[PDB]
Amino acid sequence: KSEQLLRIDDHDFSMRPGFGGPAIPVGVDVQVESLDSISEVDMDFTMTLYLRHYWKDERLSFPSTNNLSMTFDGRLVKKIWVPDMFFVHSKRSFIHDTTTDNVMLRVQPDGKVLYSLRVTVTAMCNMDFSRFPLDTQTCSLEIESYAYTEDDLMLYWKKGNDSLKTDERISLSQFLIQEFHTTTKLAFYSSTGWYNRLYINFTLRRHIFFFLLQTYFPATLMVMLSWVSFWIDRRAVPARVPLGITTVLTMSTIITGVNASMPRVSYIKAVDIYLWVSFVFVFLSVLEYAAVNYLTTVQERKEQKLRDTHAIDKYSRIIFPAAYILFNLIYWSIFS
Amino acid sequence: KSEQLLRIDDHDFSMRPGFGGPAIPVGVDVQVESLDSISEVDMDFTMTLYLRHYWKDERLSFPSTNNLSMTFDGRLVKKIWVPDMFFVHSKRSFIHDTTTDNVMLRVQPDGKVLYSLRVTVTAMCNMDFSRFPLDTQTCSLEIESYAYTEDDLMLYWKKGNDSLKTDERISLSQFLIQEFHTTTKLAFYSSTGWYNRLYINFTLRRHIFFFLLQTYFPATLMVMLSWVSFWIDRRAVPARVPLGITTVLTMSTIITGVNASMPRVSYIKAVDIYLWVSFVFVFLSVLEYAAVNYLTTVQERKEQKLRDTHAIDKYSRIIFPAAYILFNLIYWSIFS
Amino acid sequence: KSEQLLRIDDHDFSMRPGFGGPAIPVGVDVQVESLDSISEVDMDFTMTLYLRHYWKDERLSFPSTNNLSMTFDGRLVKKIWVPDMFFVHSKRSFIHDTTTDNVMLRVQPDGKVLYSLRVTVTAMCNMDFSRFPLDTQTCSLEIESYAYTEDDLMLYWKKGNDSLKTDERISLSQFLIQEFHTTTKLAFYSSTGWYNRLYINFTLRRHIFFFLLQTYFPATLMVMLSWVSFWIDRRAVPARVPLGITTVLTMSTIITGVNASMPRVSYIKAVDIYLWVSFVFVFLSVLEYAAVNYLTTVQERKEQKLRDTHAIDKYSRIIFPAAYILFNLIYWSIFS
Amino acid sequence: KSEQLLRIDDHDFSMRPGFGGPAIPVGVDVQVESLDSISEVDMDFTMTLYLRHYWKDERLSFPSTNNLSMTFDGRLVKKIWVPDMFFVHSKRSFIHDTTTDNVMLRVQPDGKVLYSLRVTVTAMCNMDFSRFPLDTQTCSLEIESYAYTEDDLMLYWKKGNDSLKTDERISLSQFLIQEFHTTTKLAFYSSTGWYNRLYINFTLRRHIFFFLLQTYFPATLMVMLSWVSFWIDRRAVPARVPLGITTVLTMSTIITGVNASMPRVSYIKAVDIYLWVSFVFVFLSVLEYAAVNYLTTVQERKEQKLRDTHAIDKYSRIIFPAAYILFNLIYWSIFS
Amino acid sequence: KSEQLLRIDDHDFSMRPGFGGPAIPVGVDVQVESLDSISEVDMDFTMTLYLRHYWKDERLSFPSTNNLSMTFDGRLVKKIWVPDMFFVHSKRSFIHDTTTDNVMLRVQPDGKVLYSLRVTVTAMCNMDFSRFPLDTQTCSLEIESYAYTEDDLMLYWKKGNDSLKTDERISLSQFLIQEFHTTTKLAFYSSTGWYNRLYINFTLRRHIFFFLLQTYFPATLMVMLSWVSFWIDRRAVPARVPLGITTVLTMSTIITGVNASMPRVSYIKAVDIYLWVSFVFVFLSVLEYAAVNYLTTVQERKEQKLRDTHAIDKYSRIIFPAAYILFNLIYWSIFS
Ligand SMILES: CCCCCCCCC(=O)O[C@H](COC(=O)CCCCCC)COP(=O)(O)O
Ligand SMILES: CCCCCCCCC(=O)O[C@H](COC(=O)CCCCCC)COP(=O)(O)O
Ligand SMILES: CCCCCCCCC(=O)O[C@H](COC(=O)CCCCCC)COP(=O)(O)O
Ligand SMILES: CCCCCCCCC(=O)O[C@H](COC(=O)CCCCCC)COP(=O)(O)O
Ligand SMILES: CCCCCCCCC(=O)O[C@H](COC(=O)CCCCCC)COP(=O)(O)O
Ligand SMILES: CCCCCCCCC(=O)O[C@H](COC(=O)CCCCCC)COP(=O)(O)O
Ligand SMILES: CCCCCCCCC(=O)O[C@H](COC(=O)CCCCCC)COP(=O)(O)O
Ligand SMILES: CCCCCCCCC(=O)O[C@H](COC(=O)CCCCCC)COP(=O)(O)O
Ligand SMILES: *[C@@H]1O[C@H](CO)[C@@H](O)[C@H](O)[C@H]1NC(C)=O
Ligand SMILES: *[C@@H]1O[C@H](CO)[C@@H](O)[C@H](O)[C@H]1NC(C)=O
Ligand SMILES: *[C@@H]1O[C@H](CO)[C@@H](O)[C@H](O)[C@H]1NC(C)=O
Ligand SMILES: *[C@@H]1O[C@H](CO)[C@@H](O)[C@H](O)[C@H]1NC(C)=O
Ligand SMILES: *[C@@H]1O[C@H](CO)[C@@H](O)[C@H](O)[C@H]1NC(C)=O
Ligand SMILES: *[C@@H]1O[C@H](CO)[C@@H](O)[C@H](O)[C@H]1NC(C)=O
Ligand SMILES: *[C@@H]1O[C@H](CO)[C@@H](O)[C@H](O)[C@H]1NC(C)=O
Ligand SMILES: *[C@@H]1O[C@H](CO)[C@@H](O)[C@H](O)[C@H]1NC(C)=O
Ligand SMILES: *[C@@H]1O[C@H](CO)[C@@H](O)[C@H](O)[C@H]1NC(C)=O
Ligand SMILES: *[C@@H]1O[C@H](CO)[C@@H](O)[C@H](O)[C@H]1NC(C)=O
Ligand SMILES: [Cl-]
Ligand SMILES: [Cl-]
Repeated sequence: KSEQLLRIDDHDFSMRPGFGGPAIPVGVDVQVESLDSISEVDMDFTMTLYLRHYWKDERLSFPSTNNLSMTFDGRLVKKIWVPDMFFVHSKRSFIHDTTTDNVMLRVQPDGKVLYSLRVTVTAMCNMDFSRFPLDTQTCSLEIESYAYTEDDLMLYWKKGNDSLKTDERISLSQFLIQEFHTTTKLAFYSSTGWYNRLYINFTLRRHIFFFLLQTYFPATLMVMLSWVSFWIDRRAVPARVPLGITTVLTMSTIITGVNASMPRVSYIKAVDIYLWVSFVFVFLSVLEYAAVNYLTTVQERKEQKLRDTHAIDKYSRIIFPAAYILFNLIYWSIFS
Repeated sequence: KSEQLLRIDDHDFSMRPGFGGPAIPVGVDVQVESLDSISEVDMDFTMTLYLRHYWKDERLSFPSTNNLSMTFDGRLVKKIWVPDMFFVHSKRSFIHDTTTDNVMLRVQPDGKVLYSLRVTVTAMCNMDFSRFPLDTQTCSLEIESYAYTEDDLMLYWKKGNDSLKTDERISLSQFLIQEFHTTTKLAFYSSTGWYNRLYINFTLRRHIFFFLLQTYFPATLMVMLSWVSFWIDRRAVPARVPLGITTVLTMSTIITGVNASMPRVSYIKAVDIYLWVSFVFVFLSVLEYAAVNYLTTVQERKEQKLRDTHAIDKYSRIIFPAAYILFNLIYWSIFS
Repeated sequence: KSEQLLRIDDHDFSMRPGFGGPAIPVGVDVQVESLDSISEVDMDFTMTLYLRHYWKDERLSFPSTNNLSMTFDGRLVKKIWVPDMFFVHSKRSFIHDTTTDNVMLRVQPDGKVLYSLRVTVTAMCNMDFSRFPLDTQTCSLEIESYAYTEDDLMLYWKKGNDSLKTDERISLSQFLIQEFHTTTKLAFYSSTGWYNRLYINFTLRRHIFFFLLQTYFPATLMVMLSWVSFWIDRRAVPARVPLGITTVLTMSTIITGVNASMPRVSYIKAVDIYLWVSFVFVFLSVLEYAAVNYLTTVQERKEQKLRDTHAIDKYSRIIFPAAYILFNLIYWSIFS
Repeated sequence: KSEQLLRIDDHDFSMRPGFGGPAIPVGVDVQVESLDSISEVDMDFTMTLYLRHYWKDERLSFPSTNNLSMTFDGRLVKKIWVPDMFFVHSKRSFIHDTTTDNVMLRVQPDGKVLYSLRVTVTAMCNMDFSRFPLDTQTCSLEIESYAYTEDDLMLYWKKGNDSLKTDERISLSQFLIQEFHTTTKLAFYSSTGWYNRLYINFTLRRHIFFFLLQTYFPATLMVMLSWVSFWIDRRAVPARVPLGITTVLTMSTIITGVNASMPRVSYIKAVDIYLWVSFVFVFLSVLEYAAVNYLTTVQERKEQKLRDTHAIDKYSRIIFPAAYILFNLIYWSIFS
Repeated sequence: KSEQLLRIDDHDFSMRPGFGGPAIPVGVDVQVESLDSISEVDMDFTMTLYLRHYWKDERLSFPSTNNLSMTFDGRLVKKIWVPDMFFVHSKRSFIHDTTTDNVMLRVQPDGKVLYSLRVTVTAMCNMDFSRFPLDTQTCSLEIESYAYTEDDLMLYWKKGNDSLKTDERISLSQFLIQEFHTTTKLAFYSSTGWYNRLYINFTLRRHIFFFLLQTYFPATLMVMLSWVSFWIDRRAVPARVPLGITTVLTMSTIITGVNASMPRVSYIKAVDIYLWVSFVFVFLSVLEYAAVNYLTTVQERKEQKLRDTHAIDKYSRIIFPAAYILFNLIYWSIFS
């Protein structure tokens, strides 16, 4: 029996190696397989990865006439000591078990142990949508020991920045993934003390041109279309009035459709500012012709009682485009 | 073997410590890690937290030449007595088990025991949306012993109000979280008797300006736009009629879009009152010109058979804005 | 050891108490904690409740010098006999297990046993939406023994109608819950014989005024608005025609929005009848002016070749409101 | 002990009864409790049912002084041989376990065994929506032995067509269920050989009148409304043009709303053909007046340079309704 | 006992057959039962299949007087060595267990072993929607040994390209499935070394005519309808202006409805290019009449101060259709 080469019953496997002495170093290597999905409303993402641990235990040394190693499955985990790593700020996770548990153990003759498992984890990531759709989001994944402090277990990246590997075909449907790197930081808990924590960082970006074409283009086109009425004769009321009211209706429908296709985030974003400024512009373009018509009627009635182009249109033709251009300059300087 | 230092087989671990005597005090400390999501339709929220228990058991005392403690994992839980806390008014919950069970046990030489576990719980919270979107909701989380009454187990916060800690980056997408505090209350069950219950309370608020801009602004703009027709000559029927009917259509589309983006709550809210009052105003603005046109036609026909501005417009120009301002004053005094 | 006071190994616990003799009575008490959700499309509801069983077993009697009882957790269930209750016409259910199994056992010195557990169950409930939104739905929850007939196990409510308790704050977002009561009925299975079944009944109702305001008000307003054209001069075709066609468009949009916000139930309801009758009314209001215009053109052409208000408008002004009022009377007499 | 009456340890229960001889007959009875839901997009349905097996085993015979039987729960399944039935072409299934496993075993003194369990199963069902909403779908449920061929296990319906029972109140929200019957067929696998398979068949139908009223009625009404313009004077351009363009807009909105409420099936159906033919009709009704207006302008200009009803309208008034009636006749003859 | 014919306790089943010598060949056969669903947003698909393994082990040989084999269920798996196959780039998977585990083992007298199980797996598949709806997607399923390299376990298709079988009625609601074939490729891992990987490839296609009719037809019809105004007299402003603005509104509504029914993929596709070019065309058709009207007014005013068809319309009638035809030619040459 292979388990009789390792004196399992001659040692206590409820304690860490080197109990009572210096802490044992444990190295961690991570390979990212894929990113499953990302949820903006709940602010989380799902990742599938390989987790590997490296440590040495003299109690597992066995004699041999060569340098061959022994490989064991997940059934030997319950009989030996293994590190109790867990993912910080996670919501749910599981280990794949088809067609059997995806756990592997390799033991060297001198006691070096490799422990590898395949896991899927969902972790939280706070996001800020104030600059949507020009926002940038940075999410991280954290790994920490649960019950062992820095005095008993020392956690580190085995090969520094080379310990993280990513798949060549990792991608997201609506996001761009970039800038993968690893960092470490010490965390303190008042109940037990200090812990070592490992981080995996990456950055997310959107496709700007899609949102520009879908949102900013129709609003600008409708605003420029609302300026057509300034070049129409003031005497054609049944042409000036329906044009303005239908432009208002079209802008309202465009705004509603754009809102219906965005994530349900309940605070003001830049796109909302742009759309409502456009709506205000169309509203003012309607009030302008209302005032022109009233003044024309008053003047005609006064002339009849006593017995060309209106200046308001001339000034509006210059003022409205200049105001819109100034607003666009300020907006795109603020939001880059 | 570490388990041979504790005389497990020499004691009965099916009974609580101090059986037959005074009740044993048990202290509870809670650290809130994050709030996962909140559902308005089903009236529940999801929270992830750390739960810690403190109690003393003389049966676990072991001799030692120093003051070092022993740490055990979840496998020792089944061999000793642990408190049976459960969450009241919960719908579903689970304990994380990646890469292993997130359960820790620490035993002091004098018998003091610390029992900590990481859990995710979904709990109910009744909500009232009558004052939406100016509503305020208070939700709580309750912890109680399942099988032990106050005569056998005494439950309390270990350090009073300092026993609750919250993460610095806890937030919700569409809500503001504030006013975390802890309270206790005794509960009675006729089947068994009195129990001690612990509470964790917090308050939720919305973003008012977003809803104001998205809902109240377009309705007010459309109502003010409907008053433009009072300044147009009564003789231009093909300009007065289409303007009113298109304003009605635009208001209807705005109301439908607003309803489509709100939670499916089937009772009357303040926003509905505002929108339908606006719809009634636009309807009356159409009936007014209908009456003016009919009266003008009647007068002209009578004059022809026998062979300026209509007073209704003059009175409407004053009455409609005054009525709308009065309605807004009353509404915003009632709903603050 | 507490389990050595009960002669577990001296008795066979695979058979019911009193085997070979009269059936053993078993009492059931239910406390409803909350209603989680209700699904109209799938016709089911979710409930969380406490289930308690009472029975006597002489094999569990133990000597004592006082009248104290012993409390055991879920681990003793597998060593003794317990009733095998199950929920009839259920889809899915589970027993909560955080932080441990929510199962309690209390044994009296004379052999009386109390068995309590906390369970969540999803059960079917057939619904009829013909009278929507004025429909009333009655749902029930059923409890029955699985393997024991009335000859071996007699099931009953322990305290009659007092055996059902409900939480003070039980509520639903879009429904009103009322009339909780308990009933019993005998059921027959040809494979095994008769069984005793217990019922928990309740009634659901909606909020009428919300649906009235959201649906019936806009349709009536649009129908009344379509009657405005009968008071406009027949000579203003560019005012009569666009008004009618835009009214038809507005009614169509209102009907589509109302349909988009209702549950996806694929058969005719009362609200559909109301909306389509309104649509037919607006259609006829357009055909009426078409006929008036054609007749006016024919008369003018005939007069020119040979070389006031049209009666159709006068009759329509009376006929249309009277027909609509009669339809409303009949509809609200049929649907109350 | 009841298990000592059956010589469990004196026989090998890893082999089927009658090993090495003729195959053992096994009878199956099924009672359908309810249909939970049906998914058109994923093409599957969910059913809850009772499954019963009948077979004889001489190794379970026990002496008795009467004719009473012994009932055992799910714990005896692991100690005896039971048939390994499974559902073919299923996606997911489970056995209910509240408050315990819903498994029953009854053993007669002569060795007859009844094995009953309650199960919920989701099975695939290919559907064809070409004739939607006049389509008819037939779904089936299949039961087969997993590891035993016809040479070792003979599977059949115990009582022929009487072995299937259905609940009196089984129904679906949007479907009609009818024609339940049972059939058998032999299946061949090249790896192992022939198997016996059992079928449960039923048919699904929709509610025709609901879809007719919701879809075909508005399209026909709009098409008939588009013919009104042929009776209006050609000299009223501001009445002819807006009517046609608004009719086109209304038809487009109706088509979009109808598409938004149908299942997301990506191929052409009959309703799409009807709606797009109607759209083409309205388009042609607009081109007709465009041509009439151009011809009238040309004629007037020619007459002025040189110095009644247009025939196109007269022919259109007859041609358009006749063409639409012919199309409806052909369509309803093809699609019945 | 059947398990006593196989000397289970006389051999170590923790090591592979032929340990220390040449690698053991293992053959794999796959039968695809159905495709459950496909998700475009998350880029994955679900498949149900049968997995079979073939290998020889001399340690399982048993004496017999004939050539009959022994069949064992899933309970023997834990006592013998079985290959540890797993699915690469999968997200979740499970093995069906109703009414029992769907695992079968057949052992020949000479030691040949057949191991078959029924599994459901969800796997990732990167997709590109740039050419939507004319895109073609190729997805694959990968099988690899977890812990054994090519030096210890040699994995191959048992019968080459005949080892893959597919159901006759496999289909998808919105996709066409074709070109099933099998390939192999060697993969390298720096931690352990080389592995053998098996592939199952297939291709997906859409229904072109449905998307054409739903999207390209209405846009072309609206663009052609916008050219009607070039044939209308320039003196009818209340007919030219509302037609153009309503055409713009109709195009906007069509674009919004089309966007609302497509998968939420956030980058530019071909259909978007087509729709926005059409929108630009309608915008230019409105600017053209604006310019014509302004020029006509200027000319009339100049003539009055001093005291036929406009050329712009004549040139537009030719230029606009030619430009649209050229754009369609270029677009359909680029996108085929
Ligand atoms: C947005 C709607 C503005 C309403 C018109 C403002 C009332 C001023 C008015 O009518 O008095 C005008 C004064 O004209 C101007 O002030 C020219 C500047 C135009 C500003 C418009 C951008 C009376 O006209 P008149 O005495 O003939 O010059
Ligand atoms: C909302 C629609 C109201 C319909 C018009 C009311 C009919 C009264 C009418 O026409 O008689 C009017 C009386 O005018 C008034 O009462 C002035 C007050 C205006 C109230 C309007 C806010 C007849 O006109 P006249 O005899 O010339 O003054
Ligand atoms: C105008 C002054 C402000 C009104 C305050 C409304 C408070 C009344 C209230 O909250 O009880 C409301 C009733 O609301 C209304 O009466 C709607 C009025 C319709 C207006 C447009 C047609 C309770 O109704 P409900 O919860 O559905 O039982
Ligand atoms: C819904 C559309 C009805 C179309 C008009 C009906 C054609 C009858 C017609 O034009 O002949 C009319 C007869 O008028 C009437 O019958 C008065 C009753 C009005 C009924 C309308 C509710 C011819 O007009 P005349 O000979 O001048 O009276
Ligand atoms: C769908 C739009 C059809 C455009 C008009 C067709 C051009 C033919 C034309 O204008 O020449 C017409 C010929 O009229 C006809 O052909 C009568 C049949 C009407 C067919 C309409 C259904 C010229 O008018 P005229 O020489 O006065 O008869
Ligand atoms: C008018 C007479 C009735 C037509 C019967 C259509 C049967 C043809 C059929 O089912 O094959 C259909 C083709 O349908 C059409 O041709 C649509 C015509 C467009 C009309 C409006 C533009 C098969 O198409 P598909 O399943 O997408 O491959
Ligand atoms: C898309 C909107 C184009 C605006 C009109 C362009 C201004 C040019 C203008 O008005 O000067 C025109 C010149 O006409 C032309 O250039 C004929 C070509 C028409 C090109 C239109 C496709 C002045 O008119 P006229 O001196 O009488 O010829
Ligand atoms: C007219 C001739 C056909 C155009 C072929 C477009 C191919 C270019 C391409 O695929 O790269 C596209 C760019 O598409 C456009 O330029 C949109 C043009 C807007 C037109 C309406 C405003 C890549 O863009 P993206 O994936 O978002 O980085
Ligand atoms: C390799 O194994 C041989 C035994 O076969 C041993 O003598 C030698 O020292 C080993 N070398 C290393 C580097 O482990
Ligand atoms: C790892 O590489 C990243 C790449 O930017 C760098 O920021 C980081 O400092 C590096 N860390 C170490 C420990 O080398
Ligand atoms: C600490 O441990 C020492 C033994 O090393 C013991 O003598 C001393 O009393 C302990 N002190 C406390 C406060 O426990
Ligand atoms: C805890 O602090 C909260 C803060 O408002 C207070 O309301 C509550 O009374 C305090 N309770 C105790 C026990 O101090
Ligand atoms: C209560 O317990 C006492 C023993 O302490 C016993 O003598 C007495 O009979 C009991 N009474 C009842 C009602 O059980
Ligand atoms: C229980 O109370 C309800 C209340 O209406 C009543 O209908 C029912 O008959 C009662 N049943 C019994 C057994 O008292
Ligand atoms: C019924 O049981 C009696 C014993 O009580 C036995 O004598 C008789 O044969 C049995 N009959 C049948 C039909 O099993
Ligand atoms: C069972 O009844 C159905 C009812 O139509 C029939 O079609 C079928 O042939 C019958 N089968 C047998 C075996 O009687
Ligand atoms: C078949 O079995 C017989 C024993 O019944 C044996 O003699 C013969 O060799 C076997 N043949 C093969 C091909 O295994
Ligand atoms: C299997 O058949 C496919 C069919 O196209 C072919 O492409 C492939 O090369 C074949 N592979 C082998 C190993 O025959
Ligand atoms: Cl006009
Ligand atoms: Cl619209």
